[PDB]
Amino acid sequence: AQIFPRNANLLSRLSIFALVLLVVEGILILGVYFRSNYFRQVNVAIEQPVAFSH
Amino acid sequence: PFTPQPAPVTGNTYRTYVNDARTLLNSYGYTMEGKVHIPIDRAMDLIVERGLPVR
Repeated sequence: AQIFPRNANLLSRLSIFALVLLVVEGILILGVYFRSNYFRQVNVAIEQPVAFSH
Repeated sequence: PFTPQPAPVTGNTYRTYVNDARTLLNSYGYTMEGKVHIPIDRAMDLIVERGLPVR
C-alpha cells in the first residue's frame, strides 16, 4: 500500500505464470523449428533443370 | 508443407500391353501365321534340353 497499487498482487502472480508459459513456448518453438518440414526440406518438390517426370 | 497429391495418370498406359503379353507368354494357344505357342519356362527348358552350338 506504501508504493504499490492494489492489483500489483495479481500482476506479479500473472507475470510469473506468463514467464513460465513463455519459457515453455520458446522451447516448443525451437523444437518444432528444428523438426519442421521447411528446415529439413520434406514434401517440397525441388524444381529440376530439365523437368523430368517419374 | 502437406504431402502432395499428384493428379492420376491418363486412360492409356503400359499396363494393358504388359498384361496382354504376359497372358500370351503362357497357356499355349494358336498364333495366326504359325501353328502353336509354347508357355515361357517350357520353351526355356526345351532350349537347355536340345542345347545351342558352342565355339
